[PDB]
Amino acid sequence: QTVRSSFNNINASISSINAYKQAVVSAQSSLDAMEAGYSVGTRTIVDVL
Amino acid sequence: LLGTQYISKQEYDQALADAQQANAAVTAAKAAVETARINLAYTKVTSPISGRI
Repeated sequence: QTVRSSFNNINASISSINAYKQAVVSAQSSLDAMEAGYSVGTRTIVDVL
Repeated sequence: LLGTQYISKQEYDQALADAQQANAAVTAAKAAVETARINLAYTKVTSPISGRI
């Protein structure tokens, strides 16, 4: 079991990063989306925060 | 809120436009009011001269 226990974990663990790593990218431009939108002032700064 | 947090410079500008926008409308109604009035109190005398009627 333990053999199959973590061996799954790590892999699913792998899937974790790949999601959030993208997800970071998701927020990443998401941040960037803000700053520009705030830079141009189309939007508030609070959002950027 | 200008320069402050929520004001959202563009979104602000929308409003300032609006106040810019409606006042001109106010320009019109006044012009209209000005119009209609000059119709009303227009009645009647006197023409552009004074003297024996």
